[PDB]
Amino acid sequence: GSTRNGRDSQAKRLGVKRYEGQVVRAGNILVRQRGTRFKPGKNVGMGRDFTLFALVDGVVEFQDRGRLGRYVHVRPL
Amino acid sequence: RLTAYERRKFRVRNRIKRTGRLRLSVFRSLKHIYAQIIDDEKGVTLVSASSLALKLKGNKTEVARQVGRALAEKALALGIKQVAFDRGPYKYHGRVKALAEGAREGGLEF
Amino acid sequence: MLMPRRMKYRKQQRGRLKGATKGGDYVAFGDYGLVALEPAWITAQQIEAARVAMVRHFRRGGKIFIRIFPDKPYTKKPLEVRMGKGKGNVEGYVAVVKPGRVMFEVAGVTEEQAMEALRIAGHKLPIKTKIVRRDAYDEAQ
Amino acid sequence: MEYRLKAYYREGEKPSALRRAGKLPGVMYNRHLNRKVYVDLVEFDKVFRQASIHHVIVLELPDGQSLPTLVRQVNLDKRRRRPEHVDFFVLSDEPVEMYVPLRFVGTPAGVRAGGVLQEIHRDILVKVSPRNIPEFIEVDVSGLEIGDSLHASDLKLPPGVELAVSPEETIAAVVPPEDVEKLAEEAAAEVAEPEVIKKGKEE
Amino acid sequence: PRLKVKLVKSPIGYPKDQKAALKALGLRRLQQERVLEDTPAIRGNVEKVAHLVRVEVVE
RNA sequence: CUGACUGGGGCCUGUAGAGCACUGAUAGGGCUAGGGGGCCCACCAGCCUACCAAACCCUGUCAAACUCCGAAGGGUCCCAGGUGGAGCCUGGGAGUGAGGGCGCGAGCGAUAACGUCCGCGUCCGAGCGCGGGAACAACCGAGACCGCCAGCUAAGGCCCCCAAGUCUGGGCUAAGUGGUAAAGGAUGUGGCGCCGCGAAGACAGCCAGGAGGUUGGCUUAGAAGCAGCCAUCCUUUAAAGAGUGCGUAAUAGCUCACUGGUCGAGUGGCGCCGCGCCGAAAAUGAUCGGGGCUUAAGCCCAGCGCCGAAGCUGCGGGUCUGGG
RNA sequence: CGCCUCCUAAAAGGUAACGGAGGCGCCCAAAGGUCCCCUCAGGCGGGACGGAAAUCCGCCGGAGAGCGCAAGGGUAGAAGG
RNA sequence: CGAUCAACGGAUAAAAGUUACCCCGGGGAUAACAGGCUGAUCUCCCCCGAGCGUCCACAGCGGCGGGGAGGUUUGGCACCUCGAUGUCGGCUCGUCGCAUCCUGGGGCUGAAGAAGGUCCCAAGGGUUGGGCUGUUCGCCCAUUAAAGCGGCACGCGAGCUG
RNA sequence: UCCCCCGUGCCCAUAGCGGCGUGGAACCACCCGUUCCCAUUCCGAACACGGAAGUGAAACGCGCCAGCGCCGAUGGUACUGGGCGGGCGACCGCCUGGGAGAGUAGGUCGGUGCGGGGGA
Ligand SMILES: [Mg+2]
Ligand SMILES: [Mg+2]
Ligand SMILES: [Mg+2]
Ligand SMILES: [Mg+2]
Ligand SMILES: [Mg+2]
Ligand SMILES: [Mg+2]
Ligand SMILES: [Mg+2]
Ligand SMILES: [Mg+2]
Ligand SMILES: [Mg+2]
Ligand SMILES: [Mg+2]
Ligand SMILES: [Mg+2]
Ligand SMILES: [Mg+2]
Ligand SMILES: [Mg+2]
Ligand SMILES: [Mg+2]
Ligand SMILES: [Mg+2]
Ligand SMILES: [Mg+2]
Ligand SMILES: [Mg+2]
Ligand SMILES: [Mg+2]
Ligand SMILES: [Mg+2]
Ligand SMILES: [Mg+2]
Ligand SMILES: [Mg+2]
Ligand SMILES: [Mg+2]
Ligand SMILES: [Mg+2]
Ligand SMILES: [Mg+2]
Ligand SMILES: [Mg+2]
Ligand SMILES: [Mg+2]
Ligand SMILES: [Mg+2]
Ligand SMILES: [Mg+2]
Ligand SMILES: [Mg+2]
Ligand SMILES: [Mg+2]
Ligand SMILES: [Mg+2]
Ligand SMILES: [Mg+2]
Ligand SMILES: [Mg+2]
Ligand SMILES: [Mg+2]
Ligand SMILES: [Mg+2]
Ligand SMILES: [Mg+2]
Ligand SMILES: [Mg+2]
Ligand SMILES: [Mg+2]
Ligand SMILES: [Mg+2]
Ligand SMILES: [Mg+2]
Ligand SMILES: [Mg+2]
Ligand SMILES: [Mg+2]
Ligand SMILES: [Mg+2]
Ligand SMILES: [Mg+2]
Ligand SMILES: [Mg+2]
Ligand SMILES: [Mg+2]
Ligand SMILES: [Mg+2]
Ligand SMILES: [Mg+2]
Ligand SMILES: [Mg+2]
Ligand SMILES: [Mg+2]
Ligand SMILES: [Mg+2]
Ligand SMILES: [Mg+2]
Ligand SMILES: [Mg+2]
Ligand SMILES: [Mg+2]
Ligand SMILES: [Mg+2]
Ligand SMILES: [Mg+2]
Ligand SMILES: [Mg+2]
Ligand SMILES: [Mg+2]
Ligand SMILES: [Mg+2]
Ligand SMILES: [Mg+2]
Ligand SMILES: [Mg+2]
Ligand SMILES: [Mg+2]
Ligand SMILES: [Mg+2]
Ligand SMILES: [Mg+2]
Ligand SMILES: [Mg+2]
Ligand SMILES: [Mg+2]
Ligand SMILES: [Mg+2]
Ligand SMILES: [Mg+2]
Ligand SMILES: [Mg+2]
Ligand SMILES: [Mg+2]
Ligand SMILES: [Mg+2]
Ligand SMILES: [Mg+2]
Ligand SMILES: [Mg+2]
Ligand SMILES: [Mg+2]
Ligand SMILES: [Mg+2]
Ligand SMILES: [Mg+2]
Ligand SMILES: [Mg+2]
Ligand SMILES: [Mg+2]
Ligand SMILES: [Mg+2]
Ligand SMILES: [Mg+2]
Ligand SMILES: [Mg+2]
Ligand SMILES: [Mg+2]
Ligand SMILES: [Mg+2]
Ligand SMILES: [Mg+2]
Ligand SMILES: [Mg+2]
Ligand SMILES: [Mg+2]
Ligand SMILES: [Mg+2]
Ligand SMILES: [Mg+2]
Ligand SMILES: [Mg+2]
Ligand SMILES: [Mg+2]
Ligand SMILES: [Mg+2]
Ligand SMILES: [Mg+2]
Ligand SMILES: [Mg+2]
Ligand SMILES: [Mg+2]
Ligand SMILES: [Mg+2]
Ligand SMILES: [Mg+2]
Ligand SMILES: [Mg+2]
Ligand SMILES: [Mg+2]
Ligand SMILES: [Mg+2]
Ligand SMILES: [Mg+2]
Ligand SMILES: [Mg+2]
Ligand SMILES: [Mg+2]
Ligand SMILES: [Mg+2]
Ligand SMILES: [Mg+2]
Ligand SMILES: [Mg+2]
Ligand SMILES: [Mg+2]
Ligand SMILES: [Mg+2]
Ligand SMILES: [Mg+2]
Ligand SMILES: [Mg+2]
Ligand SMILES: [Mg+2]
Ligand SMILES: [Mg+2]
Ligand SMILES: [Mg+2]
Ligand SMILES: [Mg+2]
Ligand SMILES: [Mg+2]
Ligand SMILES: [Mg+2]
Ligand SMILES: [Mg+2]
Ligand SMILES: [Mg+2]
Ligand SMILES: [Mg+2]
Ligand SMILES: [Mg+2]
Ligand SMILES: [Mg+2]
Ligand SMILES: [Mg+2]
Ligand SMILES: [Mg+2]
Ligand SMILES: [Mg+2]
Ligand SMILES: [Mg+2]
Ligand SMILES: [Mg+2]
Ligand SMILES: [Mg+2]
Ligand SMILES: [Mg+2]
Ligand SMILES: [Mg+2]
Ligand SMILES: [Mg+2]
Ligand SMILES: [Mg+2]
Ligand SMILES: [Mg+2]
Ligand SMILES: [Mg+2]
Ligand SMILES: [Mg+2]
Ligand SMILES: [Mg+2]
Ligand SMILES: [Mg+2]
Ligand SMILES: [Mg+2]
Ligand SMILES: [Mg+2]
Ligand SMILES: [Mg+2]
Ligand SMILES: [Mg+2]
Ligand SMILES: [Mg+2]
Ligand SMILES: [Mg+2]
Ligand SMILES: [Mg+2]
Ligand SMILES: [Mg+2]
Ligand SMILES: [Mg+2]
Ligand SMILES: [Mg+2]
Ligand SMILES: [Mg+2]
Ligand SMILES: [Mg+2]
Ligand SMILES: [Mg+2]
Ligand SMILES: [Mg+2]
Ligand SMILES: [Mg+2]
Ligand SMILES: [Mg+2]
Ligand SMILES: [Mg+2]
Ligand SMILES: [Mg+2]
Ligand SMILES: [Mg+2]
Ligand SMILES: [Mg+2]
Ligand SMILES: [Mg+2]
Ligand SMILES: [Mg+2]
Ligand SMILES: [Mg+2]
Ligand SMILES: [Mg+2]
Ligand SMILES: [Mg+2]
Ligand SMILES: [Mg+2]
Ligand SMILES: [Mg+2]
Ligand SMILES: [Mg+2]
Ligand SMILES: [Mg+2]
Ligand SMILES: [Mg+2]
Ligand SMILES: [Mg+2]
Ligand SMILES: [Mg+2]
Ligand SMILES: [Mg+2]
Ligand SMILES: [Mg+2]
Ligand SMILES: [Mg+2]
Ligand SMILES: [Mg+2]
Ligand SMILES: [Mg+2]
Ligand SMILES: [Mg+2]
Ligand SMILES: [Mg+2]
Ligand SMILES: [Mg+2]
Ligand SMILES: [Mg+2]
Ligand SMILES: [Mg+2]
Ligand SMILES: [Mg+2]
Ligand SMILES: [Mg+2]
Ligand SMILES: [Mg+2]
Ligand SMILES: [Mg+2]
Ligand SMILES: [Mg+2]
Ligand SMILES: [Mg+2]
Ligand SMILES: [Mg+2]
Ligand SMILES: [Mg+2]
Ligand SMILES: [Mg+2]
Ligand SMILES: [Mg+2]
Ligand SMILES: [Mg+2]
Ligand SMILES: [Mg+2]
Ligand SMILES: [Mg+2]
Ligand SMILES: [Mg+2]
Ligand SMILES: [Mg+2]
Ligand SMILES: [Mg+2]
Ligand SMILES: [Mg+2]
Repeated sequence: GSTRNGRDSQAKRLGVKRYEGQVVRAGNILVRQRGTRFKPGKNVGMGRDFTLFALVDGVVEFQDRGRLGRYVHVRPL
Repeated sequence: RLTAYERRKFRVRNRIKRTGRLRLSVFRSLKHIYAQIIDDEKGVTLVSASSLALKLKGNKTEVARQVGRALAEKALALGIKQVAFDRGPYKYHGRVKALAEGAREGGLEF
Repeated sequence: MLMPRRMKYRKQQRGRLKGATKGGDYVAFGDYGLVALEPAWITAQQIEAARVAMVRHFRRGGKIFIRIFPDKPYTKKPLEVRMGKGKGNVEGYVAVVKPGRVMFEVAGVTEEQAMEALRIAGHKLPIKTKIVRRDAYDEAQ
Repeated sequence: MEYRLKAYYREGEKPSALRRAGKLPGVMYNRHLNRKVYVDLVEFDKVFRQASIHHVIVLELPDGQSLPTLVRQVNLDKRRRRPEHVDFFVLSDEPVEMYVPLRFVGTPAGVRAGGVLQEIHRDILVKVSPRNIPEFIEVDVSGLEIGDSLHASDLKLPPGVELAVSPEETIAAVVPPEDVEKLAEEAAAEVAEPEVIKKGKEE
Repeated sequence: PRLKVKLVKSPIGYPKDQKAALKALGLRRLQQERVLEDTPAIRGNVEKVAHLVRVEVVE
């Protein structure tokens, strides 16, 4: 009697890090994710692991464009 | 269900819009060739030029070039210098290349 | 007797028996019905005993519709082992059944026959039951 | 026939209060109106058990109107098997989609041989003028053997009534009966243990 | 207008946020009364601990 | 003044529920490749199947590792209330790193454990201080600075033990049920509902009638209503199933079903609700805490009053903190 | 016994058990950068050898295919060819 | 650049066993006895009525299933006791339960009688001597109205045995 | 400022599939050619150039039709934050606030911004 199971991996702390209306500075990570659940919008970069981040100081805004996906924007201050 | 033409058009246009420049879009019909410089932030055309509108002549290529030149001139008159070339579904070649080269002689920055 | 031909997983976590049945609450095929009055895991063997008794009452004749299915695997640890060392072995299959469900229906048989078979069948099941007959309320669902 | 049922209007009365006092909450509507109503449950039930969704019910409203309606939907309390809400559909002069009773005239051959008529559809969906609602639709099942079957395509339709469901839709069947003789070949029938669908480098 | 709030049932055994609500209202002792401006933020904590409190509208 | 908590507003989410569009499961039917089997054949094609059955379709479902959907809530930021043994910053000193009960959500276990393992909350821990719960860390009430031969309440109580109602009005229960239990069983009792059948005289009783075909058959070895089923056909009838059981070795042998006379008003069957009855066997002496309780001192509904703590009030005092 | 993916996990993050299921300890000189071009699986119909399935033509077909390897997320307006 | 330092935050550059000859410090934080919680397993009692019983479901029986009771079994758990709760069996001495082995009372019987079976009431009393084995249990011999089953820390070692 | 067309966006199927009709003056397409720039793992199909005889057959645009697709109430219910009860349990109810999914009625054969070209 024993189990062939027993393992699991570390949690990765994924998800949105800054929600709409939140003030951010350039470089602030906005979204941590696997693949493109949110796409980079206006003033937003995407790192190699899909991480969304602010390109300029400003305020975050989200946008749902239907079949085009959801978007994170940073609107300048 | 899209076509190679619809995909190609998207694929190049998306990459251009990402840079945030004013977009110099070119349409090339069997007979004519048109051009509008568009602000995608506002979804607005700022300057136009066409063989159709300039009642231009014969050799399509030479004509292209002329509309290119025409475009630039009305353009700098409005303070526009920089812009990004939207070859749309068209290879950068032939009439389009000619359109581009003329807009360049005309001083448009790209 | 009834069991899945195949499954994505060998063992299921147990879950709960809260609420009235999700669906399956109106007569839908035959004339008379056996409805569950209280929740239970009904075992495959119990189901098969209800069925067999019903065909036994009919001798030849009637149609029995079984409307619940045992897809929940039931686990048990080997006798006398202590807690731990992983989940127990599947020993059988149950159908989760909540109050309101029509578990069985009969058709093609007299009224006194449908009543009796359903009663005897009831005695094979570990919950309280109600016999019902098809109404307009059934037909409007 | 065609049945009558006194109806009444409700505003903010709590549905639970209504039900505790014997009244069944409901709503009547069509493209023109939509009104919160209630009926006496014991009165509603008496009508409904004969009327069903098949026959016209006229609503005697307290304002004096008398509206012809079809019951469009009835919500049943799943624990208790009791109606908890009715939808009354207000007929107007357009043709309307609806369910009309089937009558299975005849005694099938398959049944004489010991079979069972599985009345798969006990009624049938149909576009029709309100001014044209048939009491039913006869269907001859006498030619049915175990295990033959009839479809909507085989339905011979009354004047001014058009099928509203695919003709390919089966409506009755004649199936083998339960038989004690089969029990042993069933009770000794060895069944294969369930396969588990492969995960990983397995598939 | 104002809210006269009276603590009438003990918070012992109730969740810490309900204990906090009494504090936001300034209620420390059973039977204590507090007269508070009737604004929406005050009213929200009063409603939070309604099963602990007696409310009466005043002036 | 930034805090817990709260109000408004935006954004994030995939649970409860539900659904079946995906992945899988799924009963039945339809349609229909593929086999099994039976006709007919090896000249290779046919035909029929109450056989197993793919894909598809319809009805009807199932899922922690399914989701076309999808809450309540939760998180976070902005504005605002919030002056609290709040918050934030730097530093000194720790202790703790065996928890536990309970409620809710899961897993494990056996829809076991005073079981186990997580989550949110609580209390005991440290409130084995106080009231209720017979007694009893964690259930209910409630956070004990000191004093009072004063007052009001909380949970729980108000027949005596034992403070306060043998209080008022409506109802049920007859089991000491109350004061430990299930499937299931039952002319318990009260109350609703639905069907039959009846003064074209029902039910009970006092009284008759129950009949031919016909000891019918797929039927064996007896099978004449009364041993399997794939039979319910009729005549005479005022009635009478080719039969509800008792009966035979098979009959024959009796009643019911069902019709006639006497009375003369109800009668038979289903279901639902409340409260009870059985099912109910364990070990030193019993018992609802006890005595005792029956239009209750039990249960349900609606009241008024009181009693009742270390909670709250009054009076006096102490100490610390804030304010004069 | 470390690491990855899913579930448990109670719709933020996190969250245990000798709870339920699988994977890693590599690889690729292109399987990397960029420019340009292209679009799948599958179903039906058609076509020598040729078949359920090789290659070809037609119509339907939004993504169920592909993406080196587990799983999940992602993705053809490409991350696929 | 050299790590299956993979016990993967990696004690040394370098390491296995045995102790019934054993020892100390601790722990009821943790097993074995007993108790406790639980009752899966165990024992007993019911519901259902397929079928058996020549005929006939229910004299005697009860497929497949279903509900419980008990707390004598084997376990699960790890709650008092590891600054000690002596642990099998026997002897002695009882005492209680009743699901009764006998004796008394009774219903049904597929009860002619006698003798049985089966259920119900009943715990007053009774319930033998021997061979084997440490045995409890069990088998066996010879009898009997009968040769009951359980609880009491698997009753009883400050009562004995060992 | 209205009507048609050509570009290019936004809303992200109420915009889609299918059936029917319609348009060539203008524009767009197909079209005519493959010398030339450019091009086919073969192919001037595509991409590309030079053209202007023809045709709106294909494509596209614009209309119409609800068979499919898509959207979708109101009512009621599930579930639930908070507050209460009950059950030995599996579980069950009440108050207050929130409130689905399925389904029913019904809706839909798009709406709109900017710039060009033409017409009134
Ligand atoms: Mg293993
Ligand atoms: Mg595991
Ligand atoms: Mg982690
Ligand atoms: Mg973890
Ligand atoms: Mg993880
Ligand atoms: Mg997120
Ligand atoms: Mg990058
Ligand atoms: Mg990358
Ligand atoms: Mg917005
Ligand atoms: Mg923006
Ligand atoms: Mg079970
Ligand atoms: Mg289990
Ligand atoms: Mg385990
Ligand atoms: Mg198990
Ligand atoms: Mg089982
Ligand atoms: Mg159910
Ligand atoms: Mg039962
Ligand atoms: Mg449905
Ligand atoms: Mg309190
Ligand atoms: Mg307090
Ligand atoms: Mg409390
Ligand atoms: Mg709270
Ligand atoms: Mg106080
Ligand atoms: Mg402030
Ligand atoms: Mg803040
Ligand atoms: Mg704050
Ligand atoms: Mg807030
Ligand atoms: Mg669920
Ligand atoms: Mg599905
Ligand atoms: Mg469907
Ligand atoms: Mg479920
Ligand atoms: Mg899940
Ligand atoms: Mg789910
Ligand atoms: Mg919030
Ligand atoms: Mg918020
Ligand atoms: Mg503030
Ligand atoms: Mg301060
Ligand atoms: Mg403090
Ligand atoms: Mg503090
Ligand atoms: Mg110090
Ligand atoms: Mg320390
Ligand atoms: Mg410590
Ligand atoms: Mg430690
Ligand atoms: Mg610890
Ligand atoms: Mg511990
Ligand atoms: Mg704790
Ligand atoms: Mg803990
Ligand atoms: Mg306790
Ligand atoms: Mg807990
Ligand atoms: Mg509760
Ligand atoms: Mg729990
Ligand atoms: Mg869990
Ligand atoms: Mg579990
Ligand atoms: Mg159990
Ligand atoms: Mg515990
Ligand atoms: Mg527990
Ligand atoms: Mg538990
Ligand atoms: Mg706790
Ligand atoms: Mg301690
Ligand atoms: Mg306390
Ligand atoms: Mg405390
Ligand atoms: Mg103390
Ligand atoms: Mg106490
Ligand atoms: Mg006490
Ligand atoms: Mg007391
Ligand atoms: Mg205490
Ligand atoms: Mg104090
Ligand atoms: Mg008083
Ligand atoms: Mg009180
Ligand atoms: Mg008392
Ligand atoms: Mg007194
Ligand atoms: Mg009195
Ligand atoms: Mg009694
Ligand atoms: Mg009593
Ligand atoms: Mg008693
Ligand atoms: Mg009764
Ligand atoms: Mg009763
Ligand atoms: Mg009893
Ligand atoms: Mg009274
Ligand atoms: Mg007092
Ligand atoms: Mg006092
Ligand atoms: Mg005090
Ligand atoms: Mg004072
Ligand atoms: Mg003081
Ligand atoms: Mg102080
Ligand atoms: Mg590692
Ligand atoms: Mg998680
Ligand atoms: Mg999760
Ligand atoms: Mg999470
Ligand atoms: Mg959560
Ligand atoms: Mg974090
Ligand atoms: Mg392990
Ligand atoms: Mg492994
Ligand atoms: Mg290459
Ligand atoms: Mg690549
Ligand atoms: Mg390359
Ligand atoms: Mg293909
Ligand atoms: Mg082919
Ligand atoms: Mg061939
Ligand atoms: Mg081929
Ligand atoms: Mg894929
Ligand atoms: Mg692999
Ligand atoms: Mg080394
Ligand atoms: Mg280590
Ligand atoms: Mg090491
Ligand atoms: Mg680590
Ligand atoms: Mg070393
Ligand atoms: Mg070394
Ligand atoms: Mg070593
Ligand atoms: Mg070593
Ligand atoms: Mg050694
Ligand atoms: Mg030795
Ligand atoms: Mg030795
Ligand atoms: Mg020695
Ligand atoms: Mg020695
Ligand atoms: Mg020696
Ligand atoms: Mg020694
Ligand atoms: Mg020692
Ligand atoms: Mg212990
Ligand atoms: Mg430990
Ligand atoms: Mg132990
Ligand atoms: Mg021990
Ligand atoms: Mg023990
Ligand atoms: Mg002890
Ligand atoms: Mg038990
Ligand atoms: Mg028990
Ligand atoms: Mg019993
Ligand atoms: Mg027999
Ligand atoms: Mg007999
Ligand atoms: Mg029999
Ligand atoms: Mg019996
Ligand atoms: Mg049995
Ligand atoms: Mg059981
Ligand atoms: Mg048992
Ligand atoms: Mg014991
Ligand atoms: Mg017990
Ligand atoms: Mg044990
Ligand atoms: Mg034990
Ligand atoms: Mg222990
Ligand atoms: Mg423990
Ligand atoms: Mg010890
Ligand atoms: Mg001692
Ligand atoms: Mg000692
Ligand atoms: Mg001792
Ligand atoms: Mg004894
Ligand atoms: Mg007895
Ligand atoms: Mg006797
Ligand atoms: Mg005798
Ligand atoms: Mg004899
Ligand atoms: Mg006897
Ligand atoms: Mg005795
Ligand atoms: Mg005695
Ligand atoms: Mg005795
Ligand atoms: Mg001897
Ligand atoms: Mg001896
Ligand atoms: Mg012996
Ligand atoms: Mg032995
Ligand atoms: Mg004798
Ligand atoms: Mg003896
Ligand atoms: Mg002993
Ligand atoms: Mg024991
Ligand atoms: Mg003994
Ligand atoms: Mg002893
Ligand atoms: Mg001794
Ligand atoms: Mg001894
Ligand atoms: Mg002793
Ligand atoms: Mg001693
Ligand atoms: Mg002694
Ligand atoms: Mg002693
Ligand atoms: Mg002695
Ligand atoms: Mg010795
Ligand atoms: Mg356009
Ligand atoms: Mg437009
Ligand atoms: Mg715009
Ligand atoms: Mg035309
Ligand atoms: Mg067209
Ligand atoms: Mg033209
Ligand atoms: Mg023309
Ligand atoms: Mg050439
Ligand atoms: Mg040339
Ligand atoms: Mg060409
Ligand atoms: Mg030409
Ligand atoms: Mg055309
Ligand atoms: Mg085109
Ligand atoms: Mg809907
Ligand atoms: Mg609604
Ligand atoms: Mg509610
Ligand atoms: Mg709640
Ligand atoms: Mg509400
Ligand atoms: Mg919902
Ligand atoms: Mg809806
Ligand atoms: Mg229309
Ligand atoms: Mg449309
Ligand atoms: Mg315009």
